[PDB]
Parts: sequence; structure tokens; C-alpha cells
Amino acid sequence: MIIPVRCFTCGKIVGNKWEAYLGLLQAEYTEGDALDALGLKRYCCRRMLLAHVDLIEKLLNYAPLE
Amino acid sequence: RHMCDGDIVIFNRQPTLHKMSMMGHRVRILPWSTFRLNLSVTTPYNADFDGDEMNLHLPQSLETRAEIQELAMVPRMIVTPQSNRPVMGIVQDTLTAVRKFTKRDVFLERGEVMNLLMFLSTWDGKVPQPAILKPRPLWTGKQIFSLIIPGHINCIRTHSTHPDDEDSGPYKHISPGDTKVVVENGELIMGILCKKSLGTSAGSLVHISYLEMGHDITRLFYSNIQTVINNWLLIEGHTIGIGDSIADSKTYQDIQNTIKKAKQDVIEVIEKAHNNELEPTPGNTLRQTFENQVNRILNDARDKTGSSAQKSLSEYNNFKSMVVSGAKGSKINISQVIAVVGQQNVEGKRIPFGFKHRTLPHFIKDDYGPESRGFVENSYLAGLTPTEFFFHAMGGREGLIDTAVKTAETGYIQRRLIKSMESVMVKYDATVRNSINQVVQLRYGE
Amino acid sequence: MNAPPAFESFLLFEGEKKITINKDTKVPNACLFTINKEDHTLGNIIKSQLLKDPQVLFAGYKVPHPLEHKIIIRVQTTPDYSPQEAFTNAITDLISELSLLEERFRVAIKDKQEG
Amino acid sequence: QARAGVSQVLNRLTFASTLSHLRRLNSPIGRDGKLAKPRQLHNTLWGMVCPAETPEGHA
Amino acid sequence: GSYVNYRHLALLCDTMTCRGHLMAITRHGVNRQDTGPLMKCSFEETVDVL
Amino acid sequence: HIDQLKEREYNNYSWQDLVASGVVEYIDTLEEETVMLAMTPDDLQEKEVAYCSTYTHCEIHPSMILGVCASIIPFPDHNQSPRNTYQSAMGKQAMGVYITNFHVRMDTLAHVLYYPQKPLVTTRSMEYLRFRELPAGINSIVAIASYTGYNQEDSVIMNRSAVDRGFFRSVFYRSYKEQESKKGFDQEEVFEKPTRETCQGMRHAIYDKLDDDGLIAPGVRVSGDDVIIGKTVTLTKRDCSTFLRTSETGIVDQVMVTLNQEGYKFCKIRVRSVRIPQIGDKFASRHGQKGTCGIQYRQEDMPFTCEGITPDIIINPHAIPSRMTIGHLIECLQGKVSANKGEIGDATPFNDAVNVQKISNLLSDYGYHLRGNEVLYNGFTGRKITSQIFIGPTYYQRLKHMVDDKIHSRARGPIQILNRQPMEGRSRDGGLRFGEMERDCQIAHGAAQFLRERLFEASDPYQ
Amino acid sequence: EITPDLWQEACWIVISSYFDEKGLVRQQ
Amino acid sequence: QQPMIYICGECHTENEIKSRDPIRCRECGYRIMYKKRTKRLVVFDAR
Amino acid sequence: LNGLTDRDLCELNECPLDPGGYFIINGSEKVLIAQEKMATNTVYVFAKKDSKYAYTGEC
Amino acid sequence: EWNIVESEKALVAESHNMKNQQMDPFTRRQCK
Amino acid sequence: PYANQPTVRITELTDENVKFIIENTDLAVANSIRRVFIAEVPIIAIDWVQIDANSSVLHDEFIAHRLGLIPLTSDDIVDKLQYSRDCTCEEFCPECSVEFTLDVRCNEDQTRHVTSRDLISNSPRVIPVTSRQDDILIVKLRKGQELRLRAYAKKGFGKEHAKWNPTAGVAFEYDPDNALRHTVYPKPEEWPKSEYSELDEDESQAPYDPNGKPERFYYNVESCGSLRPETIVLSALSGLKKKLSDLQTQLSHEIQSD
Amino acid sequence: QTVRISQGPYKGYIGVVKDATESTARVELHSTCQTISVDRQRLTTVGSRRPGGM
Amino acid sequence: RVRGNLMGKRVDFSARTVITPDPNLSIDQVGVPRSIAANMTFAEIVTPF
Ligand SMILES: [Mg+2]
Ligand SMILES: [Zn+2]
Ligand SMILES: [Zn+2]
Ligand SMILES: [Zn+2]
Repeated sequence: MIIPVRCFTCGKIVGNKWEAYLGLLQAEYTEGDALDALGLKRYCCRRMLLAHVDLIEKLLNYAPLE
Repeated sequence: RHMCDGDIVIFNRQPTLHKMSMMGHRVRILPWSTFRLNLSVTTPYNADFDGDEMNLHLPQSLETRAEIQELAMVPRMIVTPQSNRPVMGIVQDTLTAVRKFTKRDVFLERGEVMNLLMFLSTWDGKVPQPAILKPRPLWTGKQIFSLIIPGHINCIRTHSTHPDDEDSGPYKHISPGDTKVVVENGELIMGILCKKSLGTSAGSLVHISYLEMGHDITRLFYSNIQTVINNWLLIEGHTIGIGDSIADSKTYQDIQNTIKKAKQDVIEVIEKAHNNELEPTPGNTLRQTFENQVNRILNDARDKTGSSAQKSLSEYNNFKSMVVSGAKGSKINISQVIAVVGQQNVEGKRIPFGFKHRTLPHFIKDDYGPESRGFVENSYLAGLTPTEFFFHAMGGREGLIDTAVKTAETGYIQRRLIKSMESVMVKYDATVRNSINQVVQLRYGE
Repeated sequence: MNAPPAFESFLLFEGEKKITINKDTKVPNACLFTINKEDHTLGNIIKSQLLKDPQVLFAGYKVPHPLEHKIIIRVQTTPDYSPQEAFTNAITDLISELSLLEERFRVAIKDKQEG
Repeated sequence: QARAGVSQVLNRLTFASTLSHLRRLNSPIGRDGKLAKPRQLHNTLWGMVCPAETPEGHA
Repeated sequence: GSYVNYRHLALLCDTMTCRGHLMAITRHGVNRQDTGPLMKCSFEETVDVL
Repeated sequence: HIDQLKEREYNNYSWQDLVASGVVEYIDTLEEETVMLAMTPDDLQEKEVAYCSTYTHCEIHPSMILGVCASIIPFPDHNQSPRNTYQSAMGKQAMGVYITNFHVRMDTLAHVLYYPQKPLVTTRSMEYLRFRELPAGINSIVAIASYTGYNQEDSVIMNRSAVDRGFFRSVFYRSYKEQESKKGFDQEEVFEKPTRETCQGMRHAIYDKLDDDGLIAPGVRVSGDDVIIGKTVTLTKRDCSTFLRTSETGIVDQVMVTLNQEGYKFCKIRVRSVRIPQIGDKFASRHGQKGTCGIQYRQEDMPFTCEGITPDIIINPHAIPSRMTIGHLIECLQGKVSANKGEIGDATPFNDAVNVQKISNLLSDYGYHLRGNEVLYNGFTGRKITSQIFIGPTYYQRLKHMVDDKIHSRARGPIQILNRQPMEGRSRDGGLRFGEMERDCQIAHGAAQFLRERLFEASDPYQ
Repeated sequence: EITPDLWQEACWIVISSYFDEKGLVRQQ
Repeated sequence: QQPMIYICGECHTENEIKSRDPIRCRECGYRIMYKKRTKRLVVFDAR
Repeated sequence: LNGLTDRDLCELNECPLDPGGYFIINGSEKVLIAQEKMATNTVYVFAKKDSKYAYTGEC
Repeated sequence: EWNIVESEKALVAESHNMKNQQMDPFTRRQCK
Repeated sequence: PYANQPTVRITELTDENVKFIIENTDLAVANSIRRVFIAEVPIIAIDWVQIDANSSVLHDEFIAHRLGLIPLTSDDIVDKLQYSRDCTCEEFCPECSVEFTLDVRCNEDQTRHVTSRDLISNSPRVIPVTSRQDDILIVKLRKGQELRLRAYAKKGFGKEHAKWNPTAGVAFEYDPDNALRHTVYPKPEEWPKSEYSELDEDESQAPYDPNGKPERFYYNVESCGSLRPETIVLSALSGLKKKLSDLQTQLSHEIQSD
Repeated sequence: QTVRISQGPYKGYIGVVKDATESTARVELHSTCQTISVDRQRLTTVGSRRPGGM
Repeated sequence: RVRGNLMGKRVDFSARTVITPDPNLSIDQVGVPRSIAANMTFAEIVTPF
């Protein structure tokens, strides 16, 4: 639902990279280039930015008040 | 008092088909909340550790506790009277690990040997003389495994990959392939251990151990075997992957040639049948003999492809290791994975014509070719055609239905068999009678 | 619901000893050292260090059960060299080696920074 | 005297389960029949009924 | 390819050929024997035999 | 037509246009028997041995035959049909975000997963099944091997550190329904804390945990056999209130109160439970490889590749040959390739351009073995393993068959009213049934004393 | 003009259009 | 002196509902309303 | 919710991803399983052997 | 959009490199 | 019958990871040092969260879970604080813990991104990795929601939970050329060369070596951001030395008692 | 009543005393789904009142 | 009655839990959990021994 804080296998912090990943993908960069531009060498930490589904947005759509 | 370590219980699985399905166990509490049991005791219960369920009753009387401890127990219930052979055998990764552990080309250093000896509940406390003193002390797998064999056992068994044309010719007592298991004074001398010697089969090493030594001795034997082989597997390690499923690029050529030859042969048979040359085989009609010839041709082609695939494997392959060890698999599985799947028969026949004179809308009418009736030409590694995919699904459904009906019929059959001989017993007059004291046999089993 | 806590892997319980010596009866000069609340970290190095000593005829540890936090180390030396002093010497020299390694690593680091 | 199981509770355990349940069939043949012809996957079920998705129990 | 000890086969054969006639293992062959009312109801035909 | 359709959404172009144009056509099962169907347009028409050369129609894509649960299976044709069917049946039992507005629903037995990642390899069919938006699993670095032995007969070894970081950590809800009604002229229900004085019928449990209104407040600790609603019916009053089922041990999420069609006070309460993945929980991949976690090791104990990559799951190698699930290996290899490259791959059943050799060639261009095998190290001693283990990413699921929901015990529990024998069912705190087959087995063992004990002493003594 | 070879991509555009116009549970 | 405050369904406006009273909001008028978080020491362990 | 934008669906405590097509009885999602039977107004000529007739023209 | 253009360029590239296709793990039926 | 004289050489020193080499040492010591790098490394982290008002969409425990995984720099604080279990007081004393606070409420129309920067710590040096690169996103709040809580941090090691795991991934490797034959390649030509392989591109693997012990163990300790790599190595060595000293003391006491 | 473990391995947890005795007392842990049996002297009442009421 | 409550009854002191492999235990042992062990009991006679 939300980007994890650390990679399950390795342990490196990946929570502080989702926004940067989206920005790099938006500007011009592709996925295969953005991943190593952020500093993700091991393939185990690269799933967190590729496999992760961002469902928190749909949850936020059901705003309680106003 | 609450259940404490050392108490006797009766661990049981829900379908109790035979006697070897309710044996006593000693209690041992562990932190996490999951029943546990030695893998060897999994074969009798027919369990699979895939979400199964197994009950656990507890008696409330010293009388019944002692009775269960003396009658219904794991070490006491090793051999069954149905086929007078062991029921608990090594049929898991330990089997393949021990097979590779007992090969001629196994050498261990002092550190590894001393580490493995720690997992031995019957070690006398003396390090055996290494098989190779100089240039460096190196032990051998068989020499280490000898200490695991209790007592002075003597038995002879044959390995899975034992060439038949070896006993007749020379090199009978000295086998180049390290076969012809020979144990003397409870020490492994020759051969590689497999299911034929450690599994559930008449005359197996465990069977001989139980017959000669006591039940507790066999229990310690099983425990030591598992505790040593599993630990050595750490240093050895076993796996499976794509690298074990790829051929040598020439086997593919041979398989394609054989498949093309089979296709040409079946086409020629069809042409002969069309032009009225194939005479009816004795005892069968024209269609029957035509189908029999086609099936024989396809089976011969499949066997040739499987043999070619098997002969093209390497000793380092994992499928072949697991098949020769007999732990899990068979040669036909390797044949289907690499060479070719084969025919997808249903109801003991080929795929019928569900539509008007054709299997599926894709194929044209009166298309009795192999691919148009279920013959799967491809293999699980190289993908499958949609039509053969559907036919394979049909075959799997046939198997599932057969299993479902068996699971419903065999229970009733067993119930009727048990309710007809539930009072028969052997009286103290050394004779078999029933509840009405009617003699059925002057001596049990004559 | 019955999952054990996380402190039972290293913390000692009231009444449990950190180390217990038990002499073996099958062969002379052989004792089994049982350690509580430890893992392979504190037994493999000791096993190797004992292996280095030539006077130690046998040396090796094990884990009676992975869920249980306990390891048994069996040592057997020559009759003129008790296993207790062997264990003590192994620990002492291992500690000295680790301290020396730490000092060398520290000086290497301090030299690496601008040097 | 009427049929049974015509209206079932929609299993909302996962979206795939919901999709499968909303597009599921059920034959009126008696449960656990000795025959084996209606259960077998027939050749005409090409592109109409999934040849793989099906229970594995008595049904 | 399976194997079953001959003793069990012999015991089954004798039990099915003890009363001269071929007693059927079904409810129609075992309930005819003079075993006892409490034993017939266990297998099948509870109220009938009682 | 393709150009006009690719610019849909923007203007107004849809399937009805294709149907009206005369390009597609609906053929029913009864008419499909009189048409020369074709699989692909290009391959089966170019110019070769004259097979029929009279094709009337052509399918869209062969893989479209699959259904709902079968479509999400990557490479189904590379596996045997029974395992495909087992996966299709087990897919419906996978947990995850079953609906976006789950916090508003009050259904019974709802499961939700914290971090439901997306498969690294997605078939072209699940793009419309909506699976990628609401997945039901997490991609784990699976290494097929037999590390210790706790993963031999269909079992796995999970990483304790991974679980600590939130690996397959899901939640468990349990909603309740209870409302007051006018039983009779003198009988009447009402929400009120059953005190220790006026109420005669009462349970030996804590009651001050809830507020005066009679409804437990949200975010309060509860356990088995605890009062959740303060219902009391006047005969002075009888504690006709429900209690949390034994062995649940959850926390209240929210409390809802309203009026039913009859107009009485109707309220619903749901209790959540953070189910930490522990041994015994049933898992399964997308190929029918079920199993239960045997033991969990920490990161320091698990093996590792040439770099710090410890496997997250370790299945039995022996489960591959007997079951013939090469599709699982292909999925693992393609997932490794995708992770190295950095984009989701294609696992369409029939594609004519996805073999093993090309994938292997791609994987060889990143410093990894073309077949996916890698060299590990013994997590205990640190010695290299002789056999090159096969490790790589793979998409795994988690089923709801928890061990805590199945574990049960008994010690002279409640008894029935008709025949004085134990109850039935885990919820009712009943005992297991000693079936007739167990009786026959015990007779075979000749243990008459144990049989009589089980049937009389611990079943229903009576004089 | 016919679409030789380049057909794997145009094979799924029709499927996308069909699923967009008609839902999965459209029959009910 | 706790009158058992509630939160409305769609308005999310606090309401004071006492025993033997209808379950409705102070404004508009709906039939759905939830409770407020307890005042206890809700303490978790970040494990 | 006939042809209603996702905005309202989200505002009405619903999601646009719900397939729909399920009744709500007593606050429970009920779904009607599609039953299959023999096509009507079609002549079937079976060949039942466990009877006195060689052929039977059911319709 | 980038995925669509990527697929189109991959298709045109696959059409271009039509020199030779000699691969072991692939086959197709050929009736009559 | 004594120990050996290992040597150390750093090949790359940065503020994110270090690549050092240890020569002339046994494999067991190297593997133990690795496992200590991962498991037994004192470090501060969040372990006690008191949530007072959480109106977010996620679960109540989800906030605590995410907060537990947020690293905290402890370059000079971990060595000073003591384990909460061995404390001799009541309540989380600052002498043996560090207090945190988070009070964010989305008032404007746009959605908030509650990051680790909102964790206002009482101590100056004990702060999340935001000194010197976005911040760890905790949760997303919308107009009308809020998240008020206060948590305390304590000292722990990875063996207890993954939150106290400073090292991201240790790349332990020795004997790049398969000289000791500890692994048998069925087809050596099909495998790539290791990063530390000195062998040329012609030969696939080095020849066999009967009388050869494992040496030259390579390391690539990668810090998550809390503790510095060299600091992690020093702490691990000190902890292992302390464990050996305690074991020696216990053994001496046991021998004397007998 | 709500208590707080001030000494021992569980120092810092919060729970409600379920069953109390003269020496020991069972306290259900709030976070974890398990009930432990900790000594009474190890507990410290914290209570949960609501000052004001006007 | 006969097949429901005379040949097949429901007994106390029973359990039903999932199973997992554990090679470290002997063939005659069984790894029961702690909850089930504490829930069940065994009537033992008192004796000065
Ligand atoms: Mg099973
Ligand atoms: Zn990673
Ligand atoms: Zn209102
Ligand atoms: Zn303090």
C-alpha cells in the first residue's frame, strides 16, 4: 500500500527514494537508468521500486471530512 | 499435572488406512506452535507437511500408558506384516545426500570428520584411521558411514545404476562403477547406497539391522543417519535449476530427427490404410489394428527420445542424481521435461472427436495425425502448443477424476473388508477362530 | 500466540549457567562444554582455534536443536594436557588476535584518511 | 424439493476470488456421481470454459 | 508390482468359505451368520436386525 | 482499423466499431463446429504444404482460452495440468487488498496484506483482470535448495530478519453483529453494563473494560473470553451478551451503531489482529508449489551470494522433477533478468519469442550465470557450497490458512445435551472424533485397554 | 494494408478495446 | 459526566447521544455514526 | 451507480474497481451461479442400453 | 505512452533483424 | 599452538561503505566477524511508541512498524547509553533512552507527506538521517486527519530484531579463483570472473592447490546511514572481544568452583 | 487495571492485569498477542483516569 | 447411534495442529507446542517417592 522503509532481503533504506524515483521517471529517465542513478546496485533492492504498488492514493480518495 | 517432556502420547493422522498409522511418541515441547515429527515417520502416515492435520490423544492411566509404550510405538512398529518389509525409510533429500556421500570420490578433512562425528549418538569416542594418511589425512564417505552402522551387520545389495553385464564377466568383486553394495561386520565396503539398500524394500540395510539388532538400535541408526547426512549436506548442498534441464544442443538434433521419422512413419501408415493395404491384425478390426500400430510407433519414438536424453546427461546433473537415488522422480519425468512429453490418452484411448469428425476446430476433418490426436511433440522446457496444452489438460482432468472416485470407493471397500473379520483372532490353543468359536484355520496362515 | 520473545536468544534466565563442564566416560581426558544462550558465532572460532593446537586430538561443536539456544563443544587432548587449559588458551589467544586485528584496522583507517 | 446452492455468498477474500466467483458455473447433476463422462473436460470447451480452473474435491 | 503376505489372503479366503456356501462380504452375507444381533447392526441394517 | 483503434479513449473509438465494420464476429459453441478456425494469422497462412488453405476465421490470441485464476499463472504450458489447476484453486485463497474501501466494509473474515507488491513478470492478460492494481503477493528472492533439512517434504525456510522488516506481514479482521429486540411482553434486551449485584446470570470475565454505553471503545486491548457488548435482558437481568472467541487476541478497530429495518439499536464491531508470519503458515507460489514454513532463521544464519543477498524462501529441489513445474524455474530466471534490467517482463503463455536460450543470453550480460545458478556460502561456517545453488526473484503468495486459527486442544470441555459427549468445532471448544477407522486400527494393535479408555473413560462415563 | 509480422502488439489492442467496452462481469 | 459522544457517519460532526435516545445526527439526519478513540494508554512496541 | 464517475463512487464509500453485479440481501453479497441445462426445442437421439429401447428421441 | 513506443520500436527492430533464426528451444506443429 | 598475525588493508574508504581485506586468518573467524557485523552490533532505534491520536487510513500498528525501521545516527551515543533491560530506574530515563515526538495535522488543502523530519528529538545528536536526498516517508495525511504520538529509542542489536541491523549487505568473499575447489563448476567457461579475480581472461579457473589454506577474505560492509562502516567494524570487534572475555571469566569461575 | 512493567526483560510494555495472585499476576501485553505471567512486584500501576468532568 | 456414538465417539485430551519437518528429533519423538501441553493434563497418583 505504501513504499516500505527497508528492503526485505538486503535492508537498505528505500523508503526515502520513492518520490525521487517518480521524479526521475517523469523528467526523462527510464527505469533501468533511474534505478542505478538512485544508487541501487543489488537486484534485490530494485524490486521495491518496480514491484511496489501505490495503493495509498486510493485510500486517501476516501477523505473522512471535506 | 500438565503434559511434560518424556510422556507417552499417540500421534495419529486422520485417515488410518493400516496399522502403521497410530504409533506412540515421546513428548518434547518446543517454543513455536506446530507439531513436528521425524521425516522418516512421514511415509507410514502418508503425510506431506503441506498444511496437513494430525490428531494427538493422551491416555489417563499408567496401565494404558505402559500398554501403548510396549505395543504401539515407533521403534517397535518398523516392520509391517502386510509385506514383511520396513515402512519408515529414507525417501527425502537425505537419501540423495547420503547417496552422494557414499561415492568413491568423497574425501573429508580432519575438521569435517570431527564435526560430523559430533552428530553421532553411538560414537565409541575413538577416531577411525583415515583411509589416506599421506600426503594429508583424508577420510572417505564410506569409512565415516561405517561408524553409523551399528553392530556387526552383513548384507548384500545392488545399486540403481548397476549394469547387469558385470557379474557374468570379470570385475565382479571389484566394480568400476562402485556398485554391488557389500557390508561386512557392519562396515560399508563397496557400492553406493540408495533406496535399494536404505529405502523400504525387502532385505534393505535397515531391515537387516532391525532383524539382527534390537528396535532401539535401529532407532539410533535412523537418528544417526539423518543427523549426519543432513549436516554434511551443508558442505555438499543440493539444488535444481535450468542448468540441469538444458541438453548439449546435439540431443535436440537427435530428438527432432526421431520425431520427424515418427511423423513420416505414421503418415505412411495412414496412407496405407487409406489405399487399403494395411491388413487387419489377428484378433482386432482394421481401426483397432491401425490405432495399435500408431500407438506402438509413438511409444517407440518416445522411448528412443527419452533414452537419447538420458544418455546425454552429465554426472553433475541434479535430475539424474535425484532419479538414480530414487528419492523423488523417475526417468519418465526427465524424458517429458527434456525430450518429449508424449501422448495424452484419455479413457485408455487417444483424444476422441468431440466435434464432427475432428478433435478441435483448428484441425481439419479426418486428421488422424499424431499432433491432431494428443501427441505432444514439444516439451515442458520449450513450451507447448495450445492444442496439445488443451489435450494435456484433458489428461490431467482424467487423472483427477480417477483419484476422486478411488478416494470414494476404496474407503467403502476397506470398511466392508474390516467389518467381516473384526472378531477373528488366534486363541491360546494355537488356532484361529472367530467370536462363535468356529475354527477357521488349525494354524494361523497354515 | 506461542512465539517466543526475542530476548531469550542471548539473555540468561535466573538459574541457568553460562557454561557447564561435564567429563566424558568413554575415553580419558575428554570433556563436553555446554554453552547456554549462544550460536555458531561463539563456537566456530573456538573450534578452529582448538584445531590449531596440535595437542588437541579432537575438537568440534554442534547444535542440539536450532530452536533451542544451546551448543555442546567436545574437546579431547593428550593425557598430559587437560582440556580446561586448552579451552582457556584458545580463548586467550583468540582475544589477543582480535585485539591486534582491531588495532591494525584502526591504524589503517586513520592512515587512509588523508594519507 | 428445489435446488441448492443457486445463490452463494460472494467470497470477498481477494479481487481474483471475486472475479472468479462472479463468473462461475454449476451443473445440476447429483453430487458425487459414479459416472465419469460429465466431469471430464470435453473437446468443445475451447475458449468458452477455462480448462484449468476447477475444484479438486468431490465436485 | 505390489506384494501382500499370503497369510492375509489365505485368512480372507477361509473366512469367505467357512460355512460351505460363498458368504458375501456385503450386508447380505455377513448378517446371515449366527454371530449376534449387536454385531450385525454395527456394519449395516441396524434397525432391521435389532 | 489498428490505427483508428490505437487512438481510442481520446476520441471515441471502441469495440462496437470493429463489430459493425465487419471484421470480428460472434461464433457460438454450436456454430464453431462448422468453421475452419486458425490460431495465428501470419504463421498459418503464408505458403507451405497444402493443409486446408480455406480458413474462415482466426482466433485473437491462443492464451485467451484461460480463465480468471489461470490467466495470472505465468508460463502455464510449461507446467503439468494438475499443478495449474491447484494454483488456480489456491489463487482465490491468496490474501491482500481485496478492495480499496476495506476500512469502510464490515464483512466477516477479511484479510489484508501490508505491502502487496506486484509480480516482476506479468502476463499480457492480467492487464485487464486488474491484478496489477490489487495484487496478492510479494516478490521474494527464492533459492531452490536444501539448506538445513526443514524444507524437505514440501516445506520452506523463511528469513526471520525479512519477516521483522515486514515480509508477508498481513492483518486479520473479524466483524460482529448484535442487536436488541423485543423478545416478549416481559422480556426485553438493552445495552447496559452487567453489574455484580442486579444481574443474576453473569460470566467470570472482566466487564469494566468497556464504557457505560455497553460498547467497547475502539483501540482497546481484548483477549479470548472477553465481553465485547454490554447486552442485558430483563427476566434481575441476565447477561445475554456475546464474547470474543477463544484464541483470537486482537484489538478493536472501529465501532458502528445504527438502526435496522425494525428500528432497534443495531451495532457492529470488528477486531483486527496483526498476524506476524510464523512457522506453520501455508504459502504458495503461482505454480502449485504449496508448503508451510518449517523454521525461520535470522539473516546471519541464512546463506548469501557473492554480495549481501540472502534468500528469503528456500523450497525443496525434489518438488520440481516429480511435479514437472519448469514454469517456476522460467519465472525465476525471467524475474532475475527483469530485476537486473529494471522493468517488468512478459510471461504470456503462447508468444513464440520467449524461450530459455534468449533469456539466458540476456542474463549473461550482467555478471551472472546464464542459467541463473550462483555460488552461495554456508551461513554457519562460511564455506562455499559445492553445488551452485539456483537463487533468484520469484512471486509468492500467502494463504489465510494460519496455524493459530487451526490449533486446538481440549481437557474435559463442555458437553452436549442429547448425548453426553464432547462438543464439535474449534469455536465451540469441542474434541476430535475417534472415527471407526481409528477403532479398527486400535483393534489391529490389540490395545483393548486403550480402546475401552478412549470409548468410555474419556468419552462419556455413566453408571 | 495487411499487418505481416508486426502483429503481437496489434493483437492485444483489440483485447484492450473489448475489455474497455465490456466489463468482466458484463454477462450478468 | 460523560454523555457518550459519537461521530456522525457522513458529516463527521460530534454528537452527544445518551441512553434511550434515537441514533441520529444533530443536523441533516442520518442513521450511521461511529465512536471516538478510547482514552486509555494505547502503547505499542515497534517490533 | 449507473454510469457514474469515479469521483462520486469514491465519495459514496465505494470503488470504481468493484465489478458489481451482485445482490445485497440482509447486508450480504449474494451472487447467482449460472446454471447449465440441455438446450430446449432441440431433438436428441440417445442410445440408452440399460433399458428395453434401442434408441430414444428425447426433445 | 513510453511503453507503447518501446513495444513499437521493438517490433520494428525484430522485423528488421530477419537474417537468421536458428534456435534450439522452440518448435511448431506442421500437419500434412 | 597460538593465534596468528592477521593483516588489514583498506581499498576504498567512503562515507557509505568500506572495502577492506583481511589476510592470514582462519575462515571461521572471518565468518564469525561477518555474522557479528549483521547481528551483534549495538545501535539505537525506535522500540516503544505511544500513539495518542491516529486518524490516518493505515492501521494503528502500521505507524509503529514504520517508525521502528527508521535509522538513527549513533556515532557517539550508542557507546554511552545502556540497555533498557539492565537499567536501574523506572520509565525510559534519558540516560538510557532517547525521546521522540511527532505532531502533524494536514490543515491545508494539499496532502501532507509525513517524513522522518517531523520526528523532533530531545537530544541533538540522536536524529534521523537528514543532516547531510529525500527523507523517509512515514505516511500520507489528507485534510482532516492527524497523527500525534511520542516514542522512545533504546539500544539493541540485530539478533533481537531487524531494526537494529546497521549493515545493509555484507559482501563476504574469499579465494576468487576457485583454487581450493570448495565449489565445483560443471562448466567453468560459462561463469564470469569475480571482481577480485587476478586470473587472466584466457584461463577459466586457477589450478588445484592441495596444501592451501583460505586467506585474503574480502569485505564490503555497507552502512545503512546510522553508524559509519569503520565504526561498525570497530564496534563488532569490541563486542566479540567482550563476549570472549565474559566466556573466559565464566569458564574460570566454573573451574574454580569445581 | 492498567499496569506497566518497570523491571525485567519486558520493561516498557503496557498491559491489563488479567489474573492476580498473592505473588504473581498475569498481564496481557498490548502490542504482542500473548499473555505472560510476570511477578506482581515487577508491575507499576499507571491508571487511566479523566480529570475534569464538567 | 451405533455408528454415531458407539463405534465413533468424541474423546477429550485431543488436539489437531499443522505439522512441519524437524530432522533433529528422533523417530519416536514429537514436537508438541507449549499451549496444547499446558492445556492437557495427566492424572498422576501421589506417592512419597
Ligand atoms: Mg498433503
Ligand atoms: Zn534489496
Ligand atoms: Zn442526523
Ligand atoms: Zn534509565
